[PDB]
Amino acid sequence: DSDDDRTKEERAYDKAKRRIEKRRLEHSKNVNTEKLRAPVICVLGHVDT
Amino acid sequence: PVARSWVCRKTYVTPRRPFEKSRLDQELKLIGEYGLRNKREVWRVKFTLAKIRKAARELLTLDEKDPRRLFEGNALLRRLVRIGVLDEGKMKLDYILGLKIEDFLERRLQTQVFKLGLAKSIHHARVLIRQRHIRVRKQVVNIPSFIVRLDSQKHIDFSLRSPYGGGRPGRVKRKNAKKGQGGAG
Amino acid sequence: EGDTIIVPGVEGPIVTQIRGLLLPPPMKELRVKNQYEKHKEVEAAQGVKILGKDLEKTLAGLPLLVAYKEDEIPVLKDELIHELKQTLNAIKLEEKGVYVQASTLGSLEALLEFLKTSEVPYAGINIGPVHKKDVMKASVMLEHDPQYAVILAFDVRIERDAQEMADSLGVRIFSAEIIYHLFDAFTKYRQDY
Amino acid sequence: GKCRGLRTARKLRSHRRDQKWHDKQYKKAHLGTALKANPFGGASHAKGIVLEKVGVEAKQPNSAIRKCVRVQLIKNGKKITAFVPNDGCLNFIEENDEVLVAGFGRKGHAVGDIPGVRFKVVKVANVSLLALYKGKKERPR
Amino acid sequence: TVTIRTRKFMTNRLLQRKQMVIDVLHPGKATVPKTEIREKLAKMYKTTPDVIFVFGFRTHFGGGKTTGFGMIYDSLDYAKKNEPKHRLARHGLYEKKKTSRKQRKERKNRMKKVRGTAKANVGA
Amino acid sequence: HGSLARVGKVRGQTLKVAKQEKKKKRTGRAKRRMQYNRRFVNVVPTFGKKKGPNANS
RNA sequence: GACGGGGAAUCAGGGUUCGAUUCCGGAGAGGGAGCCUGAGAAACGGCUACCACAUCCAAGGAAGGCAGCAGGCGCGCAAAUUACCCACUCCCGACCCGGGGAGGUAGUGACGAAAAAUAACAAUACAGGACUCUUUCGAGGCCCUGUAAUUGGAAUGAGUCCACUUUAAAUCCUUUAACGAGGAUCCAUUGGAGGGCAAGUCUGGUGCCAGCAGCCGCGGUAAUUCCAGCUCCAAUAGCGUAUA
Ligand SMILES: [Mg+2]
Repeated sequence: DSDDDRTKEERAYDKAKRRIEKRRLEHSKNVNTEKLRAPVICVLGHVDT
Repeated sequence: PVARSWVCRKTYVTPRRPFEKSRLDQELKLIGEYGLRNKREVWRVKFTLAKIRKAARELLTLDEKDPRRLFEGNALLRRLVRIGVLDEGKMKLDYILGLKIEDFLERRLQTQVFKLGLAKSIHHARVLIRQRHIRVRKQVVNIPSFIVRLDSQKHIDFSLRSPYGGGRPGRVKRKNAKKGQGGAG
Repeated sequence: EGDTIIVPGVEGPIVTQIRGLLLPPPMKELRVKNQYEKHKEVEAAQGVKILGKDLEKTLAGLPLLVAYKEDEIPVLKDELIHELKQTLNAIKLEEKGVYVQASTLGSLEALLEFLKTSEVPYAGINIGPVHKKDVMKASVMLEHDPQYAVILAFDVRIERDAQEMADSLGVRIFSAEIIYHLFDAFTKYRQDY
Repeated sequence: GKCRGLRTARKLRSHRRDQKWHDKQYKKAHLGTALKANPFGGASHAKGIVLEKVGVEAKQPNSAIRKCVRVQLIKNGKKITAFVPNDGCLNFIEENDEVLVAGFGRKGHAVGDIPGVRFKVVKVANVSLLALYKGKKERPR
Repeated sequence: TVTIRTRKFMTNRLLQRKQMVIDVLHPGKATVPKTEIREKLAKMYKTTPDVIFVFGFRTHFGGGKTTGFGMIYDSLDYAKKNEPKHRLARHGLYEKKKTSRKQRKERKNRMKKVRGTAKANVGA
Repeated sequence: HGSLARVGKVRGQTLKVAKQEKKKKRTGRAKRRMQYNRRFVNVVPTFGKKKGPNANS
């Protein structure tokens, strides 16, 4: 038959990469719009301020 | 101060001449005749035969009518009778040194499987042992370098789990049966 | 703690394993000496410290990834290498010059930018205390144009044996915790030379 | 043996000690001056970084130049000259870069047509020259 | 089928239990669980099935024999007096504390760090 | 010619021929079987001197 | 470049080298010095001052010695988990019941040691060995030996993965399910091919250049030694190199 590539190690990581992509995208699907994280405060200024 | 073994030894020796014609021809003849894998096996058989010959020579150089000479000599003769490389006619200490690598090589389990008629070739005997088909005194053996004793020769038969001697058929039989069921509908 | 992490560095990405989560007290900051706590799990929006075993080289300001799977072969980080190939503002030009040393990455970046605007190449970018090896590489650079045969150490203390092997043969170390005082000492030595 | 007497063993032992001392290999292996003059300090391998790449010719019968490299050792700062082993490997080695240098195989002596040099480079920048030769691994940069 | 031949039987009046070695002969089957061999020792040695404790089962090469230990006490509470507690935890007659060693060691050191009544309250 | 201090001229001027696909070689125990067969089984008696296993003259 | 011994490697007979290292005895806890308690200590996970080094501080003072178990830096050619348990072997205490980084368990682990997969069988394909005959043509091939990418069913193992077993809790071994191969791609490397020393006067490129070579030596526009393809030789999950 002819379904995958000529080797096996080349196609071994593709299933893992697409599983990582789908589990990332699902992690962007069910999100919470209430009780969020904390913002980041960024303090800037000049010398001797 | 951990409690371990820390006891090991090397069972084979390497000759000082790596490239000679007659030596390589002799080990190649032995390996191809008796179906062995590499020269480490015949090197280890040479090593244990040299150890037995050295022990017999050390007993022969000690004087006659001494209890240690008789004890270790009769122990060595009873042991080598139990292996089967000697008979009761040649039950003598000086007859130990007239042995050969051939006599130690006939007592291999692979040679006995090929010789009795379980297998068709010596390599087929080796791969038949490797797939767990040969048992002796109700215990399966998966290794070809098994030394059978003289009393253990008549117990050689096929296993109760191998399909060759009666049991569950293997992977290709059930797959071909399922293929026949699929073809028949 | 039971995970495999990847952090980018000087020689591409370096894969390591996490060891401890050192957290400062909430009343205090990260710049405290020898007073932290150990945790198994850390919650989001927190400033934590990661401990590793063999990383030694890390370009900060870059993402990291955590894999729950078995990462048996580095092919999974092709997108990280692709991200590293773009936005390289701090190009690590490795030439033959002054062996410079600093305690932090930002101090090292500021010092190499000062050498860049001072039009002097730099050789070594080691981070940490000054040892015998850095002074020895300065002694190597004491041949083949010995002008750049000094060790620039900022906000760090040197070892005593390094000082002894330094002044046994004449290697100058301008160790100063004040960066503009270090600049003035360096340009004074340059003018004297 | 010459002095063969039943109560003569100290004379034989002392004479054997003196004649064993008056040797070459035993005198080299049991005096500290050889190891003090040894650049490696009695070790198989040593590290170092590259000063420059130079070139030296062969002896009278063989006509070629052999491209060694000048590396000083890290243990004690001895400046030695090490021969870059195989063909085209001078591109892989760079100035001011760490190398791993071992001997060439004659217990600290020159081998064949190369003059005076007795060391060879095995690894550069903690990657082997064999991997850079056979196309099995690429050097970092 | 599977059949049992006990080996190396002895009694122990010093500790009110019976030592023997049980070899399990199961041609064609897998390794027997300890509960079912406890029921076999119950129906063989005419005692209650909750007093017998079995352990140490080791299979042989080829899968025809499995030898191991097994103990029969005269009564249940006589077994509860003289036995390791982890075997009773295996057989569900005992419960143990689930506290790790580092937490206990840290609590002991923090109790050592203070004196008085506050020792019993600093460690929760 | 170009220069003499250039390195790897022969390696940099070698006509790069890729390897061709061949059947895999038997290894382990069967290679000893084939060597024993080809050296001691199908040999013909020969006079004079014995040629080598690669004497393609 | 000395802790000592029981011992290790090689070894005809004699010897040579090593022994920091699990058992025995001795010495020290940065290095000298002094001491309380106690049966037993000049104890350092006890104390007191010196110097080397070093921590915190409101600057008045206060607190220490991983050549213990993990871990980090330096030094380097060179050496691992900032894990689980007192279940096993014993030890201390008022003692069946508490404690033990003494230990045991697993992880890392090509220092090293033992066993052992990467194939076997059957039929036409094509070269011959055994048997008288056809001097030479060719035939029983009923008895074979081999191998060329012809084919066929029979096999089991790595691995995935219910259970059972082990164990203080696990992991691994063994048992056992359901799946798991014909270019069985589920594809074996490391060196070498002038002599020593087993194995091409094969084919192309450079032309005392690049380089090979432990030693003789090979390279000068026909290289049995350089650089590449094919074939072949050596040992085989192992092989090459540098040092004592
Ligand atoms: Mg300011």
